[PDB]
Amino acid sequence: IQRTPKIQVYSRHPAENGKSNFLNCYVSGFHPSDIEVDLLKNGERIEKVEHSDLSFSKDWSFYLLYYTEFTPTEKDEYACRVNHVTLSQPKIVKWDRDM
Amino acid sequence: GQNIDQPTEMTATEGAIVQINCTYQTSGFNGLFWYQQHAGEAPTFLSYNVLDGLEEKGRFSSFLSRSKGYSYLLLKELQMKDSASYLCAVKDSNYQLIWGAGTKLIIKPDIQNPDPAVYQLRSVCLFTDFDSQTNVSQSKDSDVYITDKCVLDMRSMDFKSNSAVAWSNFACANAFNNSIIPEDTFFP
Amino acid sequence: GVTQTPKFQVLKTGQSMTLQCAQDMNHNSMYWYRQDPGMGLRLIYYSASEGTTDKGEVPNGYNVSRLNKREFSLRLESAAPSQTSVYFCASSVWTGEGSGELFFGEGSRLTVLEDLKNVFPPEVAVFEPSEAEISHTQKATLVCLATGFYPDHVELSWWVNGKEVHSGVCTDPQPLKEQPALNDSRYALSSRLRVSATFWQNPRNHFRCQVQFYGLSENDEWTQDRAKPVTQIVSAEAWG
Amino acid sequence: RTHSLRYFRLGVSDPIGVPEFISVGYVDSHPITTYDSVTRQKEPRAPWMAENLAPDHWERYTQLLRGWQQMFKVELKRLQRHYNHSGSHTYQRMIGCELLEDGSTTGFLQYAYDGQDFLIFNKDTLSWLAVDNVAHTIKQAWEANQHELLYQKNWLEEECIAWLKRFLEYGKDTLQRTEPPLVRVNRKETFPGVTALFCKAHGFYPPEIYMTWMKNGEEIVQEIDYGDILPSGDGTYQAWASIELLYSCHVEHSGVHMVLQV
Ligand SMILES: Cc1nc2c(=O)[nH]c(=O)nc-2n(C[C@H](O)[C@H](O)[C@H](O)CO)c1O
Repeated sequence: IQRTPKIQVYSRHPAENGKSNFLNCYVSGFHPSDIEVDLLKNGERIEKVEHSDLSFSKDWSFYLLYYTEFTPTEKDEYACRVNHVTLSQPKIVKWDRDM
Repeated sequence: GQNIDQPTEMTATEGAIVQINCTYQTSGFNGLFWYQQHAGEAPTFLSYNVLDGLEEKGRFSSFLSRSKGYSYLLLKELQMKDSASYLCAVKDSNYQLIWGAGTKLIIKPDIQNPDPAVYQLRSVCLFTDFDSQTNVSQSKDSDVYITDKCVLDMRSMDFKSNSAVAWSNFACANAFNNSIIPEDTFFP
Repeated sequence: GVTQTPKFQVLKTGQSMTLQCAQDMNHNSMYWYRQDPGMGLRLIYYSASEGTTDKGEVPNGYNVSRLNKREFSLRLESAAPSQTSVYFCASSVWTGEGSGELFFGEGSRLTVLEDLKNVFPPEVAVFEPSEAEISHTQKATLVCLATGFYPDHVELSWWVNGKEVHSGVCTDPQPLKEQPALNDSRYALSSRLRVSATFWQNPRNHFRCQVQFYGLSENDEWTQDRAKPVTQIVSAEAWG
Repeated sequence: RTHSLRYFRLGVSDPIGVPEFISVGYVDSHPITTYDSVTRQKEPRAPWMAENLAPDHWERYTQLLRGWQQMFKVELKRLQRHYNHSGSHTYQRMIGCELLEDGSTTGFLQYAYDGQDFLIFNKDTLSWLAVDNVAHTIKQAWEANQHELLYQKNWLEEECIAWLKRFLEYGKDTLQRTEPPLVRVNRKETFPGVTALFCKAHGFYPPEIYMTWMKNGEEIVQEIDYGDILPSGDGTYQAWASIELLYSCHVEHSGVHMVLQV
């Protein structure tokens, strides 16, 4: 049985335009393990991105954390782009700007 | 992983019971094994214990106490074929086997009708048919040779007897002079 | 189960040697141990699975090859006297399991010597039952003596009418040193065969003491005047 | 408080980049060790593991893991044969134990095939619970070796707990610390006449936190929405709980209770 990933995009600290922070993308509850994750700034792949190793849950699914240092602004739109066998195309999940 | 202790040697009588102790001090515990090793042969698996209790396999039982870090191998209704070395081995936290130095088990036969005598073969001097209590001693001179006490089993006649041999390039009367032989030893 | 070769080997210091070990039990883990008097078995090298090997407690002077799933060879690069020992190959279904026991090979006795000039096969002699024993006990004891052999690489057996007997037999577990003060003392071994006085009185009964000596190979060099002390059988016979 | 030690194994037949075998260890939510069929080395994933375990530890367990990798490869081939399956399939194992705050302990050992429960060990009865006929075939073979079940009960009840107590000491400055939560209440009219109240917490460690909404000091009956406990990326966590409409948010963390009255 295959399980599509849950994708949650959120900042490390409560966000404030013009104040330095970290953008997280937590990808979880997926099976099988092959997955591709990219963080985007106005649709463009962010190059300086850190990530945890593939992690194991007790329910046999997997999870990962992708993150990048950033300074939120009104104009800049951030998203998490994920691909997995359960998906026909890469899913682009937009940051809700800490709403 | 650190230390295993078992006695070097044990002696018991045919038909009786013997308990071989093994105490261990290790970094973790994943089980205790006993192996039997006959002289000049390979060790063979006897038992395994990892939880507390006593497991019986025919005449052999193996006990373990995890809290005491203690095991014993109990052998009942002792037989001559039980003479062997018994090895105790413990698996530590990293699954490495820590081996004890082994226990040499010697079984004394129960001699029904002792008939101690020193014979001369054609030279060789044979000291035979003595009780299992009698101990043979090594030769003083390097030109004279004395063997240790040996047990032979005449299966079809249900008979067991002790013997030692002595030879030189010397007389049978003073051949076993260094040993404490019984008072009524037949010297033909 | 586990097939280990050779059973015996004499080596000169500096000589190289390979011990073979094969198991057809579909086991994944294989081990090489050495056994020395007064101490527990010591692991030399092991192979937890095909395609991996690692040092045991005493790896110096040795190396191994896990050739395939079945085979694990042990090599002695430059034989040293400290390597004189009994080597055992063993195997287990897996490693990093608690209850799985070891299955051992028959053992390989290696003796490493400075030179082969003191290597000698035994002289074998059978000693006839005493008259005073036959009449006094109604039983006859035959004695076999293997003397002057070196190293202590012998297997003594009794053969009665072409068949190997075990009943009525006792062989010394250890040989004695003929020159106890000498580092290279030669050895002596005795065995007894006891039978009923009638069995020995029968002139048709044949008794044979056989000693298998493990010495030098045809491939070993021999410059000494005396006959080459090769692996050979030495025997003595007795007629009832 | 409650702590746990867990080891996982993942086997993949015919992998596409993806290793054929991976094994990772955890203490609570922290990765402590890793091994895979590509590196073929067991390595630490926490500096407090690296600083307290000598090179001989990593060397020995690297050899054991190379063997366990081969064991997983062969069990997965046999499972695919039993199911008459071709192509890529997954096999997983989880072993571990928990040390509860009251001194009592738990131990577990389970297998999965294609991400679903397959075999669950019961250490208190020494038996395997099988999910189907293929799992029953395997259960019969494993249950035939009494000594291996006894070994597994001992490892789960004694060795696992002793390893866990060892690692809790090595990593005590990370594992036994407490970072209290920063909690706030946000109020907003959303759809006309629908006011949403969010109780949001962040900066806390350990991740275990209890958040709830109460009305006139008593338990609610209306729907509460709960946010997952998520890693913030700096070793601390964040979570939230919300309701729609005297309300108060109640937060409990590491023996400290907090009330935020709206
Ligand atoms: C130290 C250690 N490492 C691992 C490991 O890296 N991966 C793993 O799956 N298990 C480990 N274990 C636990 C235990 O020794 C092992 O899982 C046994 O097979 C279960 O009885 C360990 O104790």
